[PDB]
Amino acid sequence: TVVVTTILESPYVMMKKNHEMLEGNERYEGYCVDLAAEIAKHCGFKYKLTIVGDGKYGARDADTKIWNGMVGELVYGKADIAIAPLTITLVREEVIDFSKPFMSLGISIMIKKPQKSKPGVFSFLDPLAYEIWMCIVFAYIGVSVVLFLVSRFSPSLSGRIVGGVWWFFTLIIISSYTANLAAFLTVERMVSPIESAEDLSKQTEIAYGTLDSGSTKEFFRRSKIAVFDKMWTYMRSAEPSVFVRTTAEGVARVRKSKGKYAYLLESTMNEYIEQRKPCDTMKVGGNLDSKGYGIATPKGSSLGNAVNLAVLKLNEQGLLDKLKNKWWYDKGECGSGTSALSLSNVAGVFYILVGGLGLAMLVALIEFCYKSRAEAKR
Amino acid sequence: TVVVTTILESPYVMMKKNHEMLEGNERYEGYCVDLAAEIAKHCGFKYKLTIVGDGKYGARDADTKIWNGMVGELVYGKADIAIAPLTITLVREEVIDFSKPFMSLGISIMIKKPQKSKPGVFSFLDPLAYEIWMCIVFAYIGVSVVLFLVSRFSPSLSGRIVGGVWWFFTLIIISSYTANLAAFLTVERMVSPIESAEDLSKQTEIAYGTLDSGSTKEFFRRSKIAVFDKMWTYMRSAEPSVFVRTTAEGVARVRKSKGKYAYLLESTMNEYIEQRKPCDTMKVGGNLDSKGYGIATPKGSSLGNAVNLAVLKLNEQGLLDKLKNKWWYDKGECGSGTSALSLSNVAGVFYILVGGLGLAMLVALIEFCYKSRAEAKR
Amino acid sequence: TVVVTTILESPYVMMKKNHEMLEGNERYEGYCVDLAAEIAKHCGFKYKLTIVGDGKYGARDADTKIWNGMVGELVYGKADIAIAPLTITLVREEVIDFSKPFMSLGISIMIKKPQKSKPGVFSFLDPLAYEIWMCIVFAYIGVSVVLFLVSRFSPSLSGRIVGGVWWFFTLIIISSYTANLAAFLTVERMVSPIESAEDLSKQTEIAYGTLDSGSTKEFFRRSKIAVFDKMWTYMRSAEPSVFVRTTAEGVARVRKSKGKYAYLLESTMNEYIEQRKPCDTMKVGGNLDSKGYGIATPKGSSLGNAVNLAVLKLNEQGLLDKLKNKWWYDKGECGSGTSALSLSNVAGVFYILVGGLGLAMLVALIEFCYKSRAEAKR
Amino acid sequence: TVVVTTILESPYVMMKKNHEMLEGNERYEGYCVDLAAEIAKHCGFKYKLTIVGDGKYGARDADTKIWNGMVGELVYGKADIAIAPLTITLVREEVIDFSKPFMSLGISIMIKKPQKSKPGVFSFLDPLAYEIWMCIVFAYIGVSVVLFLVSRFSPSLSGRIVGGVWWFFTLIIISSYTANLAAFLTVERMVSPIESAEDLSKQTEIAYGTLDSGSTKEFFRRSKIAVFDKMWTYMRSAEPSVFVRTTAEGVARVRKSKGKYAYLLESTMNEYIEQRKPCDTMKVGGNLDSKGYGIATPKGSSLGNAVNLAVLKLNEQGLLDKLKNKWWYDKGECGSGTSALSLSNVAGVFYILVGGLGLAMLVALIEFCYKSRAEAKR
Amino acid sequence: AFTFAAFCYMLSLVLCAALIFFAIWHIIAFDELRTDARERLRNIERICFLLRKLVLPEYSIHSLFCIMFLCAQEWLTLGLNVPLLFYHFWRYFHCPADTLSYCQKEAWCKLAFYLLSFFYYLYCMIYTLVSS
Amino acid sequence: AFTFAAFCYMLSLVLCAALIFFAIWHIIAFDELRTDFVHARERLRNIERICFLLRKLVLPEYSIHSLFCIMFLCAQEWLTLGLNVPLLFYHFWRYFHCNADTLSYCQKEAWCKLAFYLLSFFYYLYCMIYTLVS
Amino acid sequence: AFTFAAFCYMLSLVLCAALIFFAIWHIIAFDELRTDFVHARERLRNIERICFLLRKLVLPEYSIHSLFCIMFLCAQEWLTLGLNVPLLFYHFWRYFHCNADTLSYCQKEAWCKLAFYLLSFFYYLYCMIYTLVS
Amino acid sequence: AFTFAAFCYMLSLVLCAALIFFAIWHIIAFDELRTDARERLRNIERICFLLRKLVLPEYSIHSLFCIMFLCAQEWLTLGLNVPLLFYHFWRYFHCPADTLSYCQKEAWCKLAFYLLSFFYYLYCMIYTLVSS
Repeated sequence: TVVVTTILESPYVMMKKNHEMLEGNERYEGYCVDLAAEIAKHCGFKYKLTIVGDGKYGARDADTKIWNGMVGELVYGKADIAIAPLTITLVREEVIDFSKPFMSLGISIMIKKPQKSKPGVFSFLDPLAYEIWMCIVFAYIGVSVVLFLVSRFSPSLSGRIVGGVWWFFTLIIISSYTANLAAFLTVERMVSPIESAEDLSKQTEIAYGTLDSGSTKEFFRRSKIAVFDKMWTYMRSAEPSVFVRTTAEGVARVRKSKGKYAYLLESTMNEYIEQRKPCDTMKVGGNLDSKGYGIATPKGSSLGNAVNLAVLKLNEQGLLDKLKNKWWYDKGECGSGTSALSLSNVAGVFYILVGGLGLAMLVALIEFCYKSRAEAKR
Repeated sequence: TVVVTTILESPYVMMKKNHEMLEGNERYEGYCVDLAAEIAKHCGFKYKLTIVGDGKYGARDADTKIWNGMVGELVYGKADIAIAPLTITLVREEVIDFSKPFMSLGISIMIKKPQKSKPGVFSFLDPLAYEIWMCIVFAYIGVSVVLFLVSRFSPSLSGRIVGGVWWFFTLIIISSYTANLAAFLTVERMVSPIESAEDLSKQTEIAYGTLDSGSTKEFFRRSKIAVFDKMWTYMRSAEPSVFVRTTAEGVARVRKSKGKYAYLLESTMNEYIEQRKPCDTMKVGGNLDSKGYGIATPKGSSLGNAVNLAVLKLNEQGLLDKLKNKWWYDKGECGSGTSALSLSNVAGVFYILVGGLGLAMLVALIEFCYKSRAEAKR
Repeated sequence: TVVVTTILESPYVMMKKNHEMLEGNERYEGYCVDLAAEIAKHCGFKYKLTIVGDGKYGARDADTKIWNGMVGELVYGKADIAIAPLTITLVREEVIDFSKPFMSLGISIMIKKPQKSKPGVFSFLDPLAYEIWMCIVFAYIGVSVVLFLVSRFSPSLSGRIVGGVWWFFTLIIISSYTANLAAFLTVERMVSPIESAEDLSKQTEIAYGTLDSGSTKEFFRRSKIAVFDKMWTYMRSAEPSVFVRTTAEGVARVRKSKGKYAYLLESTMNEYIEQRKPCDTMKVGGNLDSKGYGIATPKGSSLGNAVNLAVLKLNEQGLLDKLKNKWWYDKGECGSGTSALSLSNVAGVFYILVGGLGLAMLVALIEFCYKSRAEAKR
Repeated sequence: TVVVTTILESPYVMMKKNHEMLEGNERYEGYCVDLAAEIAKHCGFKYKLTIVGDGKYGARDADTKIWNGMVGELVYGKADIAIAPLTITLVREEVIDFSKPFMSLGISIMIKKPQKSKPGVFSFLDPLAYEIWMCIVFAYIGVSVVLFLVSRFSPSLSGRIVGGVWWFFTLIIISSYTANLAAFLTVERMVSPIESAEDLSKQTEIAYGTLDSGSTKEFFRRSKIAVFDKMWTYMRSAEPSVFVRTTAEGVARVRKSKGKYAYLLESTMNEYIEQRKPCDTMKVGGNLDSKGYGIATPKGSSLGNAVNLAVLKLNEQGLLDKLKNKWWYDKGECGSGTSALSLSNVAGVFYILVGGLGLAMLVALIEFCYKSRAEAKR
Repeated sequence: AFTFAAFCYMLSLVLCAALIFFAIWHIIAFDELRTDARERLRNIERICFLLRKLVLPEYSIHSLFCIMFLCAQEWLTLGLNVPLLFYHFWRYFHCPADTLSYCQKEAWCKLAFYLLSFFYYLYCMIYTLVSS
Repeated sequence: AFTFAAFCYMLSLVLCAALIFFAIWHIIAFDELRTDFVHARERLRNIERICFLLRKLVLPEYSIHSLFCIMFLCAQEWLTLGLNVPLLFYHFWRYFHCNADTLSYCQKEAWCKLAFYLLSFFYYLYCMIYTLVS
Repeated sequence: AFTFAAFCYMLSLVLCAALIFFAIWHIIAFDELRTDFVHARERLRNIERICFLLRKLVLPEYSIHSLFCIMFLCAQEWLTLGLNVPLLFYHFWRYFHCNADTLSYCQKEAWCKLAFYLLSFFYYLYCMIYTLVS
Repeated sequence: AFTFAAFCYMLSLVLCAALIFFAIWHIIAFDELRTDARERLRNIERICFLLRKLVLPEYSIHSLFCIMFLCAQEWLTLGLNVPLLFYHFWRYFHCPADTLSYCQKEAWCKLAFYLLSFFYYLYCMIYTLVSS
C-alpha cells in the first residue's frame, strides 16, 4: 500500500460523524479524500489515508536544517505521498517534486457583509441630489418675492399663471421625492466601498490584520509595491495590534468589529467561512497574489509523472471544480443569503422645523419691540 | 365464494356508523366497495370481504423471504383477489398480475391554507412608528400656536417663513408615509407562495418534510433530477427533523404552523384531507411523479383477463370518476375551499375623523352658548 | 430483428435535421426513440424503427371489422411491437396486450395567457375599494356642511381642529391611493378566472371547442355528468361551430380569438405547445379524465411480460420523467416566459371633472336668473 | 546560443514603434521578454528569440501525427525552449516538461461597460403621456375660468362643488404621476446586471457567445456542471450564431451592442482589452475554470529543473506581478475605469418655472403701465 | 363590520346631536318671546334674525340624510324621513310666518322626531358593527 | 377614443352653455330697454343696474372665446379654429370700432351672435360625438 | 436619542422665549404706569392702549402653558409636569379670584412669574440636553 | 450644465428685468416732477407715495442676490454686489429725502448698474450652460 499523509484542515480532511465506531479510511472525508480516490482510480493502487504527527504542513529549522511537517515525512521516508493543501514554494521544490497546481488561489480580503448602517440625521435628503434641494429652496423664496412684487409694485393674471406654474412645480417635486424614496425603501441595495485592496490602502478608518505567523505576513514584508508597502507601513505602525494568532480569532474579530476590521487570508478558507455559519461574512476584491496547491512526492519516485498527468486529466475533465462545488457550495449552509420607519430617519425634519420656528419667533419679537416702540415714542 | 382481501384506509374502505349491529359485506363502505360491486356485476360472482391481519399492503424481508399483507394473502392462497390502493411496483408485478390502473396519482404538496385577512383597525399607522405620529401632531399644534401668536400680537416676514418650513415639513412627511406604505404593499404583493417543487428547492423559509417510512423518500433518493437531489440534500441535513411519523402528525404540525411547513404525501390523500374539516389545507402544485393503483390477483388465475377489461370499461364509462367525486367531493365537508384596499385597513381614519367632527360640534355649541348668553342676556 | 412500428407525432417520432443524408434509425429522434432504446437495453435485441403506413394509431371498421392502424400491424403480423403514444382502450385490450401506462395524462384546457386587458374607463378606482370611495365623498361633503355650521350657526377652535383632522384624513387617503397604485403598476400580476372546467361551464362569454374527430368529442357525448353534460349541451347548441378538424387549427383559433376561445385536448400535446413558439398559450386546470399510453404487443407473444416489467422498472428509476423533461422542457423554447400611462386609464377623471363643472355651471346660472329676477322685480 | 521560440500575441511579445531600423532581441518587447531576461539572469545564458512560422502554439492532427507550432519546434529540435502563453494540457505534458504556472487564469465574461447617464431635459414627463399633460393644463385653465365666471356674475353651491371635483381630480392626478414614477425608478433599481455565469444561464435577454475555434467550447462541452450544460444547450440552439470568428469581431459586436451580447474569453485577454481604448468594456464575473501558462522545454532537457526554480523564485519575489502591472495597467490607456436623482432629470421643471415667472413679470409691468398711465395721466 | 353604513349612522348622529340643541334653543327663544318699547323690539328682532337665518341647515341635514341612506342601500330609514321631506316642501310652499302656536308645535314635534332618530341611528349602528 | 379632442369639445360646449344664456339675457335686457324707451328715477336706476351687469358680462366672452381658439390650436383641430377666428377678428375690430341708436345695433349684434354660438355648440357636440367613437 | 422628549422640550422652550419676553414687557408697562401714576388725555390714551395690549396678551399664556402640560403628559415626563401643574392651579384660581392697588399686586405677580418661567426654560434646556445624548 | 448656478442667473435675470423698468419709471417720474396749486400738490404726492413705497423691493432683490450667490459658491459676482450693500446701508443711515440732484444721479447710476448686471448674468449663464 501507499502512505497517504495529510493534515486536519477542513473541508479537506474531515472526520465523519460516526468516526468513533469506524476504524479505517471511511472515517475521513472532504475534498482531498475524493481527490486521492480519483488519483488511485487513475493510477491504481491501495492507500492508507494516514495523518501527519506534528500537525504541520512543512518547513525547516534554520539551525538543524531538519524538515518538519509532511515535507519531512516525504524526504525522510516516513511517507510516500502527500495529498494535502501543500503550498508550492521555491525551497520545497528544491528538495521534492510538486505536481501541477490542482487548486489555484491567493490572498483575499474578508469583511462582514454590509449591515443596515445608522440611518443618518439628514438621510431624508438622499432621495434627491443636493443642488436640487438648494434650487427648490431658492425657487420657493423667489416665487414668494415675485408674489410680493405684484401687490405693492402693482395691484390679476399674474398671481394666476404664477400659481399654476408653482402648482405644477411642487406637484412634480413631491412626486419625484416620493417615488425615489419608495425605490430606496423597497429594494434596499447594499454596497460597501471596499471593492479591492487599493480602497483599504487609501482610507484609514477601517483597520485590517493578518495571522502574525504565516507566509501572508512575510508577503507584505516582502514584495515592495506602492500598495502593499503602504499596507505594511500601516500594520507595522498602528495601534492596537491588528495581527492575531489564529484564524477563528480573526474571524470573530471581523464579526464583533463589524465595520472597522478586515482579514487577509487564503481565498479558499475565506470562501469556506463565507458558506458556514453565521453567514455574516463575505470575500471582496480579487486575489492579491497567485499561489497553487499541488501534490507532493519525494525527489526520486515513480508516481511523480503519473500523478502529474492525473492532476491535469482531472482539471480538464471538470472533476476538481465538481468536488469544489460539492465541499464548498452544495454543502454550503448560506444557500439563501418591509421594516417600519423610526424617527432617527427624519429627525432632521423636526430640527429644521424648530429652527425655522424659533427664527420666525425671534423676528416677530424684534419686530414688535420696534413697532410698539415707534407707535409709543412717536 | 370469492375471497376479497382489503385494507382499512379511508375513504377507500370504511365502516358504517354503528358496526356493532352489522354483519357481512354490508358492514363496509367506500370507493373500493362500489368498485368490487361493479366488478362482481361484470364477472358475475358472489364474494366475501376480509381485512388483512398485519394491516399492511405487502413487501418482503431480507431474511424471511415471505410476502406479507394482501400481497402475501394472494401469493399463499389466503385471498383470491385484492381490491385496495395496492400501488403498482416492479417487485410486486413479478409475483402477481396487476390490472390496469383504476386510479393514476403521484406525490403532491400540502400547505396551510391562507385566510389571514384581519387587518388591525389602526394598521395605517404601521408604516412609521407612533413616535413620529405624536411628534407630527404636536408639531402641527405648535405651528398653529406660533402662527396665532404672530398674527395676534403683531398684526409678514415671520408668517412667510413659518409657512415655508411647514411646507417643507409636510412635503417630507406625506412622502415618508407614502413611500413606506408603497414598500409594504409592494413587498406584500410580489410574494409567489408556491406553484411547484422547484419553488421550494430555491427557498428555505418554508420547510418541508416527508414520512419516515415509505416510498416517497425512496423516490427522492436514487433520483437524478437536480431538483429532487437538492431537496433530498436539504431534508437530510435538516434541523429539526423535517421527516415525521404517521401522516396525522405531519398534517397537524402544518395545521398549526402558518406558512412554515409543507408535507409531501400522496396526491389522493392530500385531496381527501383538503375536503375535511377544519378545511385549512390545499393542494396546488401538480403531481411530481406518476404511479397508479390496480386490482391485483394471483398470477396463475383466471380473472386477470376478466378484471382488466372491467376496469377499462368502468374507466371509459366514467364510473370511476363518478365514485371518486362521490367519496371525495360530494362527501366533502368543505364545499367552498383581493388586490384593492378593503375599508378595514382605513377604518381608524374615519373613526378619528368623526371624533374630531363631534368634538368640534361640541366646542361650537358651548362657545355659542357662552357667547350669546353672556353678551346679550347674561 | 424486431419491427418497431410507430407514427409521426412530435415530440415522439421526429425526423433529425440531417435526415435526407442519413438512411437508418439515426434519422428518428424523440421520446419514444430513447424509450425503445432503453427497452432494448433492458431486454436486449435488435430493432428496426419502422413507421406505420396509413399514418394512424388504431381503430376498426364497423362493417368489415378490419383493424386499421398499428393495431392491424400488430394483430395481422405486419409488426412485432408498437412503441407509440397508443391510447389504452377496452376494445384494443380485448384483441392485444397492453403494458402498464408509461405516460398518464388526460384532457386539459388550453387558453392564451392573460394579455394586458383594456384599461377600463374607471380603472383608477381599482386601487381602493368602492365603499371607501363612497365614504370619502360623504366625509368630504359632511366636513363641508360642518364648516358651514360654524359660520352661521356660530361666528375659532372649531375650524382649527376640524382643519387638522381633515388634513390628517386627506393625507392618509392620498398616501393609501398612491401606494396601492404603485404596487399595481410595479409588478402587474396577471390572473384569469378560468382555473378549471367548472368556470368554463358556469359562464358563457368565452367559447370552447374540440377536434370534431376524436375520442375527446365522444367523451363529452358519453360520460353524463352535471358538468360535462352541460358542456355537451352547449357545444351541440351553439353558433358558430366551435369544433375544428385539426389541432393547429384549434391552436390558431385560440391565438387569434385571444379572449373568447379555449381548446380541450390531450395534456401532453398542450404542454408541448406551451413550450414551443410563439409562447402565447398556457394549460389551465387539471386533467378532466385519466388515460394512459402503454406499449402494445400481439395477444400471443414473448416480449409482453419483459416489456411490462421494463416499463415499471423505468418508471421507478426516474428515467421516463427524465426523457420527458428532456423532450418537453429542456428542449423548451419558452424558458424565460415600466410602461407609460395613457389617457385611457384616467379618462373617467376628466369625465367626472367636466360633469361636475357643467353641474356647477347650471347651478350658477339658475341661481343668477333668480337672484337678478328678485332684485329687479322686488 | 539558446533558441527561444515565441509567438506574436499582445501584450506578451510586441515589436517596437519602428521595427524596420531594429535587429536582434532588442526588436521585441513584452511580458515574455522581461521574463526571458530574468530567466537568463538566473541560469546565465545568452539566447536568440525566434517567431513560430505557423503562428500557432501546438497540436496534433488525426492523420499527420505531427506536433505543430512551438510545441513542434520543441519536439523536433527547432527550438530549445518556449517562452509564451503556452497553456498547460495533458496531451502536451506527455511530450514536454511544462514548468510551474507563471500565470494562473481562466475563462471570464466581457460586456459593454455601462455609462448611459444622459437623461432627457423633460424626462419627468415620461411616466404618463403628453396627452394627459395637455389635458391637465387645459383642465386647470378651464376650472380657473369657471371659478372666475361664478365669482364674477354671481357674487356658494357652485364654488364648493367645483372645488370638490378639482380636489378629486388633483388627488388622482398627482397620485397617477407619483405611482408610475415610482414603478419606473423601482424597476430600474432592481436590475442586477450580472455577477457570474449563472446570472446568464437563468436569463435570455443578454445573449452570449464564444469563439468558433478553441478550448473554450471544449470546456463547455463534455462538462457535467448543470450551469455549463444549460449554457451549451443555449449556444448550440442559438439564432443568430452566438459563436464567432477571431476575437476582434466578437469584441466589436459587443462594443456596438448596448447590453445584449457578452463574449466569454480568456481572463487575461479580457483584462488587457479592459485597459485599452475606447475603454467601453469591463470584467466583473470571477473566472469560471482554472488553468495556467508555463515555460515549456524539451523532455530530455537540463533546464526544466533549472527553470521551474526560477519561475517559483520570480513568483515569490513578486516580479511576475510587477511585470503584469507594468504591461496591463501602467501601460493602460484607461486609468479610471448613483441612486439619488440628479438635477438633469428635473431641469425642465425649473426652466418652465422661470419662464412662467418672467411671463408674469412682463404681464405685471404692462398692466401697471396700462393702468397707471390711462387712469392718472392718460 | 363597517360596511359604509355605520359611517352614515355616525355622521347623522354627530349631525343630529346639534339639531336637538338647536330645537332646544328654538324652544327657549319661544319662551323668551312669550313676553309679547324699543328694548323689546330689539330683544325680539335680534333673535328672530337668527331664527330665520338658521333654516337652511335643516334643508342641508335632511337632504344629506336622504342622499346618504339612499345610495347606501339603507331603505328602511329613508321611509322614516321622506314624510319630513313632504313636510318641508309644504312649508316652503308658504310658511306661517296666528304664528306662535304652529311654531311651538312644530318645534316640539321636530325635537321629538330628532331625539328619537338619534336613538334609532345609534341602534342601527350598534347592530351593524356587531353583525360579524 | 379620446385624442385630446373629446375633452376639448365637451369643455368648450360647457362654456357655450352660459354663452348662449348670456346672449339670451342680453336679448331680454335690450327688449325691456326698448320697451321702456318717480318713474323717471326708477327707469334711471334700472338702466344703470342693467348696464352695470352688461359691463360685467363682457370680459368672459373674450376670455372663453380666446380659450376655445387656443385649445383648438393646441389640439391640431384645423376646422373648428377657422370657424372661430372671424369672431376674434370682429372682437379686435370692436375694440376700436365701438341709448336710442346704439340699442338697436346691439340688439342685432346679439341676435346674430346667439345664432352663431348655438350653431357652434351643436357643431362641437357632433364633433365630440364622432370623435369619441371611431 | 429622541424619545419624543427632545422635540417636546425644544418646542416648549421656543414658547418660553416669548413667554419671558411678555413677562418683561409687562414689567416695563407696569413700571411706566407706576411712574406716570392735554397731558391727561395723552395719559388716558396711553393707558388705554397698554391695557388693550395686556388684554390681548392673556390667552397665549394659558394656551402655551396648557400645551406644555399636555405634552409632558403625552410624553410620560412625570417630573416637569408636576412642576407646571401648580401654575395651572393658580390660573384656575385667578379666573374667579381676580389702577392704584391692583398695579403693585400685578407687578409682584409678573416678577415671580418671570422668575419661574426663566427657571423652567433653563430646566427644559438641560433636560433636552441630557435626553438628547444618553 | 445646470449646476444650480444657471438657476440663480435665470432668477436674477427675470428679477432685474423688472428693476430696469422700475428705474426707467423713476426717471420718468422725476422728469414729470421737474415742473416744480392743489392739482400739482396731488400730482406730486400721489406719485411720491409709490416712490417711497417701492423701496423695500430693492432690499429684497439685493439680499436675495447676495444670499444666492453666497451659498451657490459664486464668489466672483458677490464682490460685484457687496459695494451696493454698503451703499444701501449708508442710505438707510439717512436718505437725503437739495433732494432732486442726488435722487436723479443715484437713479441714473443704479439703472446703469442693473443694465450691466443683466448682461453679466446672461453672460455667466451662457457660459455655465455650455460648460459641458
